[PDB]
Amino acid sequence: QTVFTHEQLEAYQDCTFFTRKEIMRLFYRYQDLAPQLVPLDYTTCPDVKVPYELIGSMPELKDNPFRQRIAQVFSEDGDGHMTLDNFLDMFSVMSEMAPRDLKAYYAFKIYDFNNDDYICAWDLEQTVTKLTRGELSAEEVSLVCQHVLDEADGDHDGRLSLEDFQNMILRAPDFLSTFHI
Amino acid sequence: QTVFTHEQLEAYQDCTFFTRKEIMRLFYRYQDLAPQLVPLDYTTCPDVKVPYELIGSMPELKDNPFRQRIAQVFSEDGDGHMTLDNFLDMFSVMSEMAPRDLKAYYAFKIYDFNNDDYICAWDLEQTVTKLTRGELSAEEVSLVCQHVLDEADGDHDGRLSLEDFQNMILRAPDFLSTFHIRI
Ligand SMILES: [Ca+2]
Ligand SMILES: [Ca+2]
Ligand SMILES: [Ca+2]
Ligand SMILES: [Ca+2]
Ligand SMILES: [Ca+2]
Ligand SMILES: [Ca+2]
Ligand SMILES: [Ca+2]
Ligand SMILES: [Ca+2]
Ligand SMILES: [Ca+2]
Ligand SMILES: [Ca+2]
Ligand SMILES: [Ca+2]
Repeated sequence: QTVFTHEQLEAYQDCTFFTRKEIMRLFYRYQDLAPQLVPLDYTTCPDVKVPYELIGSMPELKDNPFRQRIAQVFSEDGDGHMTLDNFLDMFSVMSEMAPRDLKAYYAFKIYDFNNDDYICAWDLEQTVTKLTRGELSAEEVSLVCQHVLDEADGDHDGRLSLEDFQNMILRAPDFLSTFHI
Repeated sequence: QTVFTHEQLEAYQDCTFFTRKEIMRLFYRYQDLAPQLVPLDYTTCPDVKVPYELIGSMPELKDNPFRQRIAQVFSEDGDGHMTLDNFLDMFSVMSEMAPRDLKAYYAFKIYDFNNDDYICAWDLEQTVTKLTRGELSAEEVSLVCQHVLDEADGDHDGRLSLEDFQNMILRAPDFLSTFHIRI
């Protein structure tokens, strides 16, 4: 391994859910996104960002309806252009090892399309339309979002706080997760 | 390849979601588990089971908290010891090609631990405890199970029918589905 110093690999393992072997694999994925831009020596702490377009188009994200928001939220400046640090943070949260309540924390940030710390009916409608791939009628999307609010809006102000949202997820385990390899 | 007749491979391609070639390669995986137990000629339909202990050690299952229940449900006799047909059926349902409505049916079967056709509060507790993998306290699991029942139990008999379970899954979006990305 000639990319990082021992210390900086220990730090990545300390601040993500990944093993050293996983950090190395993901580094090479990141470098391969923009091979004429990303250097192969990170021991000098280069300041490098891969443009959003080359992140969102990667195989693991290109079909995710929230790829732009995901990259924005994890990017250093909120514009989707990502350092290696940002990239590893993103995939650490997306990994199998991340607790569900932690995924729910970042999902809130991603679905809060206007970054006002609430998921309102408009944020919900955008989210549900995206999640459902545009196959529901705008009229039916709106009705689904009404249902979610009636269930989860604990203080009846018509919108979901972070706590509203995380507790909704907590009460809804992923019963179909068993039947996947 | 002298493992199967043309008609056997056609029947497997029909009933599973796999191609003939994928069936052959799944056979290699089954035979690999117990290579002096599983014969190479299946044209006579030999009666052979691979023990649960070998099934549950597969990578597809060894880290799945429900591996015992999965093997039990797909096994011919409910003990986790699997014929080739059981093995193919299991992988077919677990495959990406399997419709979500079919995965939901088998999820219900697996979570119905005592096979009495309902998910009661005890089944649900065992299920949610396994799905949350220690992330929740026992107290939190109980509170979640009571909520799940209260919201999904259509006829308020205190248990989930297959209809109740199906409607629950259909009722709301998986808000975290877009946050499971392996690399
Ligand atoms: Ca390439
Ligand atoms: Ca908002
Ligand atoms: Ca609220
Ligand atoms: Ca078929
Ligand atoms: Ca072997
Ligand atoms: Ca039962
Ligand atoms: Ca699990
Ligand atoms: Ca009730
Ligand atoms: Ca309700
Ligand atoms: Ca019921
Ligand atoms: Ca009652």
